[PDB]
Amino acid sequence: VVDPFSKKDWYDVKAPAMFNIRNIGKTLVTRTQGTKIASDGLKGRVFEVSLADLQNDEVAFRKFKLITEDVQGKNCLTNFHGMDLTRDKMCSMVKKWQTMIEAHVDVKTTDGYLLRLFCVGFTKKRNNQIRKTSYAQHQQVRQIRKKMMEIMTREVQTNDLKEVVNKLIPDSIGKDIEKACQSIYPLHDVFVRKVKMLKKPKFELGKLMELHG
Amino acid sequence: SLESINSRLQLVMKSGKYVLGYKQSLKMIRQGKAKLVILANNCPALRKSEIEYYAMLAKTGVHHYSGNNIELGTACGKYYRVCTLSIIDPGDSDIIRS
Amino acid sequence: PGRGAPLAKVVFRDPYRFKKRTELFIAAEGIHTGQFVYCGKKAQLNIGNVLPVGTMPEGTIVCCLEEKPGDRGKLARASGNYATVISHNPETKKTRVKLPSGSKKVISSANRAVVGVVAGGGRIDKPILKAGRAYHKYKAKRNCWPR
Amino acid sequence: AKRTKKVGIVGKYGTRYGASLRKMVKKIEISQHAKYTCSFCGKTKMKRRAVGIWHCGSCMKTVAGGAWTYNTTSAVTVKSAIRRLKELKDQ
Amino acid sequence: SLGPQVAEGENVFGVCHIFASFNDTFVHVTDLSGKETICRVTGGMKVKADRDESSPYAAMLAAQDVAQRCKELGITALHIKLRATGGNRTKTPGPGAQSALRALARSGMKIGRIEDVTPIPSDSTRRKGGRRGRRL
Amino acid sequence: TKKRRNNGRAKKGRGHVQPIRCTNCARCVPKDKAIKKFVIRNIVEAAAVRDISEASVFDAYVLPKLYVKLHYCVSCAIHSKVVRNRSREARKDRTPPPRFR
RNA sequence: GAAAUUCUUGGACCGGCGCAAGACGGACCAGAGCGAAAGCAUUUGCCAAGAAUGUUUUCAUUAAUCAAGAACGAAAGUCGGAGGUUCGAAGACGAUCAGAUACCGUCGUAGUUCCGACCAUAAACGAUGCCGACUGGCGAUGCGGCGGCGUUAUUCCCAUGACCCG
Ligand SMILES: [Mg+2]
Ligand SMILES: [Mg+2]
Ligand SMILES: [Mg+2]
Ligand SMILES: [Mg+2]
Ligand SMILES: [Mg+2]
Ligand SMILES: [Mg+2]
Ligand SMILES: [Mg+2]
Ligand SMILES: [Mg+2]
Ligand SMILES: [Mg+2]
Ligand SMILES: [Mg+2]
Ligand SMILES: [Zn+2]
Ligand SMILES: [Zn+2]
Repeated sequence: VVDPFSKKDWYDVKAPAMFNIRNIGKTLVTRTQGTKIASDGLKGRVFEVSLADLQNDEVAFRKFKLITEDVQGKNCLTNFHGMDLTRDKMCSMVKKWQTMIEAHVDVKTTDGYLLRLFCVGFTKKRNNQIRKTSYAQHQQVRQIRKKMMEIMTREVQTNDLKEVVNKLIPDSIGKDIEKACQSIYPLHDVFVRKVKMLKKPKFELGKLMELHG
Repeated sequence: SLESINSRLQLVMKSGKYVLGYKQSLKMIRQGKAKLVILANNCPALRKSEIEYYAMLAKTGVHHYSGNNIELGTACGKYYRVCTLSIIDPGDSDIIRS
Repeated sequence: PGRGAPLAKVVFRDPYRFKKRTELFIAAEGIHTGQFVYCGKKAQLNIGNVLPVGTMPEGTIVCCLEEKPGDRGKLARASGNYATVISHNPETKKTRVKLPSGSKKVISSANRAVVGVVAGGGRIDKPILKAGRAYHKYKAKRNCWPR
Repeated sequence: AKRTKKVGIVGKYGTRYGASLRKMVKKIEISQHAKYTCSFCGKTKMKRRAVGIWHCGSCMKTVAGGAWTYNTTSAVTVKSAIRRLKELKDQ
Repeated sequence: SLGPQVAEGENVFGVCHIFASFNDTFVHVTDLSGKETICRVTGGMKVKADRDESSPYAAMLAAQDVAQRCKELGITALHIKLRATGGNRTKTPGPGAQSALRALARSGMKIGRIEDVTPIPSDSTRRKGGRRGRRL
Repeated sequence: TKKRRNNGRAKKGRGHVQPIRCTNCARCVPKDKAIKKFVIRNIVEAAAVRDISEASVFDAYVLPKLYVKLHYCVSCAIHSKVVRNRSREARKDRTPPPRFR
C-alpha cells in the first residue's frame, strides 16, 4: 500500500582519468535501513557503456564495461572490466567467399590481472582479382596466429593496466598485425574482439584515485 | 622437441661411448671421465639429489628425461630397464648443445 | 577387513612434549607408503591433506566431514563415497554441501575435511554366489544373517 | 592345446551358479589376480593382501587403491580435476 | 519520486528490454545496471483473449502505460535492448516490436542506441521435435 | 524414372554429410540439400524511421540491421511459396532469380 | 487453429551478478579437399603411415583378376562398468474426432555420451564389377611442377609471398 520509489537515492558513476567525459548517468539505491548498506548493494554494479559516448569523435562499434569499486557519496568510481564487439559489426563483416581466422591468448600484466584477449582476422579480396575464391592455406593460418600470439603478449607483458587502455582506444594493435601480416597474405579486417579480466589483485584504494587525479 | 633427444640418442648408441647403471657411472664420475648424465622420472628422490652433487663437484650437465626407465630402455634400444645413463664420448652426436 | 574399509597409520610430531603422537585415518585413493601428509588451515590443496571447509573452492570432492566444527570425523567415510561442496556464504559463515544420498545440507564453514574419495570402491559388484561366503562376512561384525 | 574354449578361470565352478553369473565374473576374477607394473619398479604387484590394499614386493611399498583393480574409474578424473583447481588459483 | 537534474542541460537515461515472442510480448524498463528496475508490464495483462496475447495493439496498450508511469518519475531518454525468444528455437522477432517502439517514440521519449541481445548459441543442443519433425 | 542428374543435392565425391534442421518444421535435411535464404532486414521498414530520426537525440543516427541466415525444408519451402515447380525444359537454368521485385 | 492438464504471493515468468555440470563445435562452409568403404570441422603438441607431381638413381618380370580361408564395416539392438545436460520408443494425461489405442500439447523411463567385450545387417545407390587402352571440342575449379608484361609489400633486391596470362 506504499510506493517504494521514494525510499531511494540517486547516485552518480564516474570514469577513470584517461578518458574525456566523467559522467555516465544516475543509479538509484535504497537507504541504509537498519543493516543493508547503500554502499554495499551499489558497489557491485556493471555499466555497459559504448565508447562513442565516452569520447568525442571515435567509432561506435566498440563497448566497454565498468564495474564499481568505491563509494565517495553521490559518487561511484569505476575500473576497467572488459571490452565487447557489437553484433552489428561482426555479423556485418562475416560474409561468404573469404577466410576467417581467430585466435586467443592469456597474459598477465606487470601488476597482475590475468587478461584474456581474443582476436579475428579476415582476408582481403585484391584489386584486379578475378579468381572468386581468395582462400588462404592452412600453414599460412598457423603462421598468422603465431604472430598474433607473439604480439599480444609482447604488447602486454611490459606495462601496467593504465597504458593498455591507451593501446585499446585506438586500433593500434589491429594496425600492427595488419602491417606485420601483409607480407604473407593480405588481410584487411582485423580486430581484438574481446578482452576479459580473470583475476583482479588486492583492493589497493588509491591506485584508482590516481586514476581519478 | 622430444625428437631432438630421441633422435640424437639413436646416433650416440652407434657412434660414441656410453655407460649405463649406477655403480658403474659413479665410478665413472669419480674418475673424471663423464660428460653428460641422464635420469628418468622414477629414480626415487634421493639419488636424484646425490647425482646433482657429484655433478656439482665436476661441472657436468644432468638432464631429466620425460618418461620412466622403460621408455628410456626402449629409447636406448635395449630390452631391459635403466635408471642412470652416462655419456662419455658422443662421437658424431650434437646432444651436448641442447 | 574387519568391516571392509582400509585405514591409515599417520604419525605426527607433537610440539608440546618430546614424544610422537600416533593417529589413524581413512585412506583416500592413491596414497603411497611414505608420503608427507600435511594438516591444517594454511595447508596446500592435494590428496591426503585435511583442511577446513570454508577455504576450499566449489565443486571439490571431499570425505570424512565433521557435522560440527569439531568432533573428529562423522560423514561419508564408507567404501567409495564422496560429498560435494556446493556453495559458500561469507556472512553468517556457512557453506552448503551435497551428500551421497542426494540430499543437501548447510554446514558452518569452520569444520574440516580430507580431500578425495574413499578408497575401496566397487565393492557392491562380484555377486556372492556362494552362501557361506556371506556367512564368513557376517561371522564378523554381527549376528543377523539367516533371516 | 586349449581345452575350455570359453569358460576360462570360472571353469572351476562347473554347472553351478548359473550362466551370466559365471560370465559377469570372469572379468572381475581375471582383473584382480593380474600382476601390474609398479610406479617405481617392474612387474611384481599382484599381492592384494586384502580389499583396497595393493602391495609390491621388490619396492616394498603398499598402496591403498581400488577394490578390484589398481586404479578406479572416477578417481583419475578426480585427480585431474584436483590438479585443475590447484593450478586454477595460481596460474 | 524525485529528480535532481536540469532539463535541456542533459537527458536522464533509462533502458528498456523489448522481449518479442510469437504469442506474448514483454516490455521491461530498468536502469543502467539492469539490476534495478522501474516498471514492468506484459501484453497478457490487458487483453482478455489468449489468441491475441501478442497482437500489436496489445503492446501499444501497455507501452503507453509504461511511458505514462515513467513521466511521473522523471525519465526523458531510453536505451533499447531488443530480444527474441532465442536459443535453439526460432530467432525472428515477432510483430509486437515495430509497433511498440514507434508506439512509445510517438508517445514522447528520447530514443538513444539500438542493439540486438538475442542469445545466439555457438553450438546448439537438440531442438524439441523428431527427425521427421512436427508434422500436422 | 530418374528425374535429375544430381539427385537434388551436391553429394558428388563424399558419401556422407551431416544433417541440418529446418526452422519452421524440424525436418532434418543434410546441408547441401537445404534451401538457404539469407535475410538482412532493417528494424523499421519505411515510415517509422522518420519518427525515430525526429525523436532521437543524435544527429541522423544510422539505424542498425538484422542479419539472419535461414534454412528451409522442401515442403515448407514450397508450401510457403518461395520456389515453384517448373517444366522439365526450364529446370536446367540455374541462374538465380532476378532482383527487381 | 482455438484451449485445457502444468507452474505460481513459501515470489513463478522476465533483468543483473555469480556458480556447477554434461553434451554439442553454427555463422566462416562451395556441385571444394581426403580416405579402400563406412566416414572425418574448437586451439596446441607428440607417434608412424599415404596419394600426386620432380627424377639422365636403383633392382630387371618381381605383374593382372581371383574358388577355400581372413581384417574393417554408420544407426538401432545385448551383457557389463562409470556418467547422467538436452531430446526421447514404451507409458500416464489434456483436446480434437462418430471412434484415435494417431498427427497436436504438458511429463516422462529404456536409450542418447564415455571406456571394454560382442553382433556383420541398410535405397551400404552413381539403384551403373575390377585392370587396359582407344576415338571431338569449349570454358572453369584444386595440389605439384614450367615460363612470363606488369602491380603489390620486404627496401637494400636477387629471392620468397599475393594477383594476372599461358
Ligand atoms: Mg517410378
Ligand atoms: Mg551412403
Ligand atoms: Mg566454431
Ligand atoms: Mg567366398
Ligand atoms: Mg548399453
Ligand atoms: Mg522423454
Ligand atoms: Mg494412440
Ligand atoms: Mg548405443
Ligand atoms: Mg560393441
Ligand atoms: Mg569386389
Ligand atoms: Zn608385479
Ligand atoms: Zn520445413
